[PDB]
Amino acid sequence: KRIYVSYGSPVIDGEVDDIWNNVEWNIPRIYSATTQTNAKFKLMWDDNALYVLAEVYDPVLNSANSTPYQQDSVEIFLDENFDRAISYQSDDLHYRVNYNNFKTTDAGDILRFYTKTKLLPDGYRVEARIALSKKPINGTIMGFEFQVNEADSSARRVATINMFDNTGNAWQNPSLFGEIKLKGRSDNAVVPINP
Ligand SMILES: OC[C@H]1O[C@@H](O[C@@H]2[C@H](O)[C@@H](O)[C@H](O[C@H]3[C@H](O)[C@@H](O)[C@H](O)O[C@@H]3CO)O[C@@H]2CO)[C@H](O)[C@@H](O)[C@@H]1O
Ligand SMILES: [Ca+2]
Ligand SMILES: [Ca+2]
Ligand SMILES: [Ca+2]
Repeated sequence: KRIYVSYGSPVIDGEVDDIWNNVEWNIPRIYSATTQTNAKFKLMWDDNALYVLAEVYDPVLNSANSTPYQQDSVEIFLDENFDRAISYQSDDLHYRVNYNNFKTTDAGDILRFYTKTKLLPDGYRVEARIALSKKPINGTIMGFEFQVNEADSSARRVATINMFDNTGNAWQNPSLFGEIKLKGRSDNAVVPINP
């Protein structure tokens, strides 16, 4: 399916900007197994970047396993050109950040990825920025996926939550991503002061 992404430019600090309250939560509902972990995320875009705000409810946080996706973490996938290829092209991105703000890339330049996390009672928040290589405009469509990895006290992933892919293959197959469509940038972006 498709998420419509509003235009805006948040501050990366792990805190919920005022402007994020003007955008809607996406609730990923594709669970690998039953768990009391759940998550939500908001998206926003500006001329230079896509922004993700994710909150995860997860009573046990673990990142003792040295394999990244075996820690409590979120993963963001982007098919920037909207090629929808079946394997990863040089513009396809797959990033991961754990609840301590440790970042990994499975695909794409990690210098494009900038994140903050915050520990919450019973969970964590991730606020992320991905620098875009193509100037986005109203109507731009990209492929996108969001995933949560749940780990437990044994230091292993026990479940995943996905927005769009129910097959376990987004890490190999961009055609499995959903779509985001960018809207809402005023054309006349010329703004006199007015105190
Ligand atoms: O027969 C089942 C076998 O599964 C193997 O595992 C792999 C592989 O080792 C991992 O690299 C891969 O990891 C990806 C996550 O599944 C995915 O959700 C995320 O987007 O991307 C991760 C980064 O690659 O996971 C699969 C497990 O599903 C086992 O290692 C074998 O022993 C098993 O037989
Ligand atoms: Ca913020
Ligand atoms: Ca692509
Ligand atoms: Ca956990």
